[PDB]
Amino acid sequence: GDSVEPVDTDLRRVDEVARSGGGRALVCRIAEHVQLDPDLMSELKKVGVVPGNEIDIVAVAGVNKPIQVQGSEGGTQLQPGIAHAVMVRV
Amino acid sequence: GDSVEPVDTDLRRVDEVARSGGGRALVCRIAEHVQLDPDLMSELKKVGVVPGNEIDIVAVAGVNKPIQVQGSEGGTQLQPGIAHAVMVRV
Amino acid sequence: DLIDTTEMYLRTIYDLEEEGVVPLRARIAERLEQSGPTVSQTVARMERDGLLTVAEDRHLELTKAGRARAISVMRKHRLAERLLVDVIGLEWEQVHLEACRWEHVMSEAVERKLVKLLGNPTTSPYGNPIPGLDELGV
Amino acid sequence: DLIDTTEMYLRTIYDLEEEGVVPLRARIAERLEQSGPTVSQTVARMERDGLLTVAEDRHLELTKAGRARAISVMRKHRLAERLLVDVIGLEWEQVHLEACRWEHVMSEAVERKLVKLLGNPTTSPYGNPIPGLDELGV
Amino acid sequence: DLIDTTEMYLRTIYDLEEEGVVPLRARIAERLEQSGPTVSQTVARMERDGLLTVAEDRHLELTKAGRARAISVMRKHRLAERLLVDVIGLEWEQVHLEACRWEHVMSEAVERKLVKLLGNPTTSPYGNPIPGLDELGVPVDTDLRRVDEVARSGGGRALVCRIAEHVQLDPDLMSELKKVGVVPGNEIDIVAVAGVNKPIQVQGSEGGTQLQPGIAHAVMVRV
Amino acid sequence: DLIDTTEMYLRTIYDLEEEGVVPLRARIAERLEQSGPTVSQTVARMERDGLLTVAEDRHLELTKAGRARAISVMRKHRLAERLLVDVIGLEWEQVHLEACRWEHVMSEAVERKLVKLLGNPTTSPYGNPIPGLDELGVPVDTDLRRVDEVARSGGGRALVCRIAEHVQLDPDLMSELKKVGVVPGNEIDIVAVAGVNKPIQVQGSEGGTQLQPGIAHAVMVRV
DNA sequence: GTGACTTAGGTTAGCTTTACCAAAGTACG
DNA sequence: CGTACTTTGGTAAAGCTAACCTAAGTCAC
Ligand SMILES: [Co+2]
Ligand SMILES: [Co+2]
Ligand SMILES: [Co+2]
Ligand SMILES: [Co+2]
Ligand SMILES: [Co+2]
Ligand SMILES: [Co+2]
Ligand SMILES: [Co+2]
Ligand SMILES: [Co+2]
Repeated sequence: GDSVEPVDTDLRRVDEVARSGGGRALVCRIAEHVQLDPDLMSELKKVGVVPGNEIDIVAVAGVNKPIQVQGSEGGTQLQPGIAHAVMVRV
Repeated sequence: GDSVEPVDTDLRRVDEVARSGGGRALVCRIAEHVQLDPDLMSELKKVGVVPGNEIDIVAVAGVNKPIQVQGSEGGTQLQPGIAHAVMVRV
Repeated sequence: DLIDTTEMYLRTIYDLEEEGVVPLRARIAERLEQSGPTVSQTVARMERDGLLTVAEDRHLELTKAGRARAISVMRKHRLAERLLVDVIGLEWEQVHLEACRWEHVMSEAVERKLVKLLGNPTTSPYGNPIPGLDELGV
Repeated sequence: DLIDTTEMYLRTIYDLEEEGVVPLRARIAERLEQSGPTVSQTVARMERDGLLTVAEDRHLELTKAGRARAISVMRKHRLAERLLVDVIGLEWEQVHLEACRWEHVMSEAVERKLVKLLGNPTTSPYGNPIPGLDELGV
Repeated sequence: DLIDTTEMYLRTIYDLEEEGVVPLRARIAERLEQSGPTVSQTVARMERDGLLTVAEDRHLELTKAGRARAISVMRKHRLAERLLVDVIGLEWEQVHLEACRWEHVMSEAVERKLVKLLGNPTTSPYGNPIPGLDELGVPVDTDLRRVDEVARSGGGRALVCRIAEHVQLDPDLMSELKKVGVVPGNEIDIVAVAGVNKPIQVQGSEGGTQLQPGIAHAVMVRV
Repeated sequence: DLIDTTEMYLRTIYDLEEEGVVPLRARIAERLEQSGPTVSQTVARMERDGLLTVAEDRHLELTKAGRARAISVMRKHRLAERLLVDVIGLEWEQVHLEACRWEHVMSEAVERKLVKLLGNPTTSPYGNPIPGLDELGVPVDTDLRRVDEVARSGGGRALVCRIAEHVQLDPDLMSELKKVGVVPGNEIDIVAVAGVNKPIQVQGSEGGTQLQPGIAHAVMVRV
């Protein structure tokens, strides 16, 4: 199942990329958990965290810290549970 | 089935004995339908229309006519439906 | 009121057979004091469960299972009546009305104890033969 | 509210597996906003019906039958999201909430029509792969 | 099964009004295939919540809140039927059964998008008017007569206009109607019958078929 | 099954009072083996008819009419148990089960005759006081202690006085108690236990056996 | 013109499972 | 001390069959 065990093994979670030391990444998947908050989804579309758009993931240190991301049209703070639920290609 | 088809083939219904020209008869069976009326059963015991007692059945003519009977301690008027439900040996 | 509807329909058909009356649904309505539609509906439920069949001339015929159950209820009835007269000493005129209810809650275990107690009775206090004594094994 | 309780427990376990989260009853309580006792009782019912099992470490494993049904719900969800975005033009942020309900009433007959209509989609508008397209026969 | 009991009780009452049948609980029992006691206990629950009232003759009246909710469900149903026929291309006989479930999960937001997409539709694929389009923010049919009444009045030729929700519930019948050509916008020859509760014969463009009294009563034509 | 649901709910509430257990609807559910919703809907039906009331702590209180009816059924039960033992001669373990049905069909008229026949009995064959004898027309029990509590307080020898209706429902258990000699008017040795929810060991005249916490709570003795 | 039964639309009682809740306690790390 | 789950006793909604009713109509003789 490409859903749970992706065929593209270079798919990584925004929170794991952030803790690894940030990087420029292509947005691929937004999990169903993230989609459940309409206000957040509006904010993700506005700044440009949507599938097919490149984003900059700012390096973070420690667990339970918000992950700062920069999109094509602004930046936004992702909660660990949200950042975990967004998958990217670096 | 002694209940529905009596082994003693000479058992007759009080109404049939009355219509055929009365006679002296031993009371044998009082059906469940008769027992349902307590006031009647009291009257049948008082006058002596009870199993093991001889009664006199008065001759009657026509259907739907009450059958007069004489017991050891008085007489009483049986409705056709009641008279039918009492069986005797002549 | 009836305690058990099924048992009272069966025994009512058994009564009508003993009295040589043609057991129609109309006769049950009269004797159990229920409306015609109620009796039709209940008889249909009892037909569905294979306790009786409605003939072409519309008289109700008990099946093997229906007759067996009817005999069981009547046997309990007439043993209860014997206990109620010969042992308990309830008044002669009231005993049937009591047995009308007791006939639905009596086990075959008690029936066999009552047979020993009453000295193998073959008739009710009202002279009606006790059926299905073979089926108890007594 | 959930439309179908069983299907939302199955898909919620499926979601947690996609997110690499350990599917405990605690996670279902949080995400479907139901009390712990409710979730334990419903999971127990779904275990009785053979849709999932509770392991020694207490994480919920979908059975063969449970995974088959979870895949069916999710496939309907992500085909609905595509119809809602690509064809109907519902706002990007409102589409999941709509698909959250549509996923419970969509036939496999409509799924096959949507596959033709949308030009064999392999992902949702949010980039999530559509599972169980094999099972439709497309 | 019903997905939403309340909405389907409201929509069954609406269907019966549209078909000129007296909405008794006995109708809801027959149509939704539920026990009398279940219908009474659910109608009692809806009476408590002020969605309907039970009159003295025991016919069901929709309240202002009830009629509003009934129209809302029925609007979703027929916009759903339009979407499935016009855009998705679901087979004619399968559409109502699908729409029967969809009418309970569609948002007013989606209805608005569907009105734009489908070009402000006024009728279902089965010729039934779509109500409550005013609530979203978006014809004299007194000349229509029922196939049963037309047949009982001597029959003749007629244009098919509406097939009721009642009739749409049977996929095999709807497949038969389509093949013989008893569909909205097609002509039919209704054969004359004298007896009530007798099946009416009708001749379409590609053959003819038998309609049961309750089916024929639920098909409306113009002669 | 219950023959009379109302009478069995009333008698279950009475049983729980005699055993010093708080009468909750949950107790009726597990004892009469019915669902929670059944018990609530039936207790609601009996509240309406003024046979009981549900308190704030949700414990069931019998009204004057409810308590009267409860006593009436419990009187018929224990007179029936006496008749089946003293006169008919039904086996000790089968008597309660029979009486469970008889208590619902017996008239006051028959009760009066049974009082005379049985010699004004005051206790059932299981040592339980027969109540409501005043209504027909006809001892300090504070020194009694429960076998579970006797064991939890150190155990010791005790005389069996009562076996509650609860215990009598299991014929196989009653057969065991009879063979071991744990019956009214027999001495037993209760072995000591420390914790609640622990099975109590008891030694009779012809052996010994294990009692579950709920069974041991329902057996009362004099030490 | 009855006596017998049916059609049509109810009712109450007495059951069920599903799917929600809160308070308080347990098991464990 | 926090997390996960259990125990205990509820709830409302949505279904069931059995067993009763009345009003009106049919049906054979
Ligand atoms: Co009798
Ligand atoms: Co009886
Ligand atoms: Co989604
Ligand atoms: Co959903
Ligand atoms: Co439709
Ligand atoms: Co529907
Ligand atoms: Co007892
Ligand atoms: Co009982």
